[PDB]
Amino acid sequence: SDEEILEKLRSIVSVGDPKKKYTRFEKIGQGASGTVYTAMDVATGQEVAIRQMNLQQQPKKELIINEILVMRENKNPNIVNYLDSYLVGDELWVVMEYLAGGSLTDVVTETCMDEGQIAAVCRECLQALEFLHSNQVIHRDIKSDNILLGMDGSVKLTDFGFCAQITPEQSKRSTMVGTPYWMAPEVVTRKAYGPKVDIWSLGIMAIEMIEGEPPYLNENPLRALYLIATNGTPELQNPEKLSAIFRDFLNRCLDMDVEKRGSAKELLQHQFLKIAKPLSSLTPLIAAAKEAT
Repeated sequence: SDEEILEKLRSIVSVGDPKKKYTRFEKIGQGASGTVYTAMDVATGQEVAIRQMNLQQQPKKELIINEILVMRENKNPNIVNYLDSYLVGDELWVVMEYLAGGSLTDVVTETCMDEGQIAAVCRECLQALEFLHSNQVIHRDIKSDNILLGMDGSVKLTDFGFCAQITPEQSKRSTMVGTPYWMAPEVVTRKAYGPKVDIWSLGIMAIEMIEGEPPYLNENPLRALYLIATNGTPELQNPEKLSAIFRDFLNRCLDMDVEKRGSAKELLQHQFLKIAKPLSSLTPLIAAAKEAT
């Protein structure tokens, strides 16, 4: 009930209006997710990203509550920090840290990453995934768009608007919520999938870093899903150009047999990650992609 949902949010949020705690607001995005502003914590100085939503015009408010509760209880260096929330009437404000380096999508579409840089990003993403999976959380919408970058090269996962919490019981999910092109075959074929759907998505993200886009991007989303389910593991355009260890890493992320696919815990030990360059090696690419926009 809209009423109960408001009381629930009321219990979660900090009290009052945010207009005192933040200053130089600047409007960025303005989709259906709400209006997003950059702003400055007046008390810490930290630049933040604030999403403002009008509840009565927000469809699935349970997902928003789930997102806040999950973020609040699963803080991690490789997850964009959830800072606070406020409710003013039917207006809900969610405050996140702001990363000035844009997203991984900007980097893979505007620059050419080398294997050392790719290994670094893959490692940081696997750190977030191992942590989440160890805490029974499946992100379910892993893709470059949801990987934000700091100017120093920090790599953080965001958007828990589609995550799932599992248990011994209800250890598997069925709900098709992720973005088509990055979805694991088992999500579309068969039912009941587990945490490894995020591992498959990470492999597709690695293809993005190599080729600039996930396989089948050119296709209608409806057709990509059928292809993903009927073609299985994607084929690289120029596999010979990659090192044997990177090809092995991709093969482990994109195996069809879920049992055979690597878990986050297993892949964190992969030798491909050991060739990672320092995270600051990403700064030049992030700068180039930001100006190119």
